[PDB]
Amino acid sequence: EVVKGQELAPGVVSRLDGVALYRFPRRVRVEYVPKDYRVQPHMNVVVPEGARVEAGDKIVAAIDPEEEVIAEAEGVVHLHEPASILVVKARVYPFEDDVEVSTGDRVAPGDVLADGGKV
Repeated sequence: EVVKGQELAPGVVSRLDGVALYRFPRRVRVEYVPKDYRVQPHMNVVVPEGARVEAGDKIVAAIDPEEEVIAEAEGVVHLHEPASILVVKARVYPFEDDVEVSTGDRVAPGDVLADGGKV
């Protein structure tokens, strides 16, 4: 949750409020009861932000089935070097169930987005 005029980084500052999603991860740190990987232009993550990993769970995939970020001993997502961060006056609705709404439809306050009738 980024605030208006906040320092997204020591180089640029936001103009509006709302959520500011990040673009590309150049580096991703992990935490074990902690190493760190390095993503490349052709590689991309498949796991959300700040999520715990299992013993063997695919983290950051790529075009090469070899040399990939594989799971380990209880990790945690901690992105570090984003490519860009565009902000949007949108609201965050965390869902853990099923998604009913289609990506490309206008909704109004009240209408159920997902999770049966929670979110």
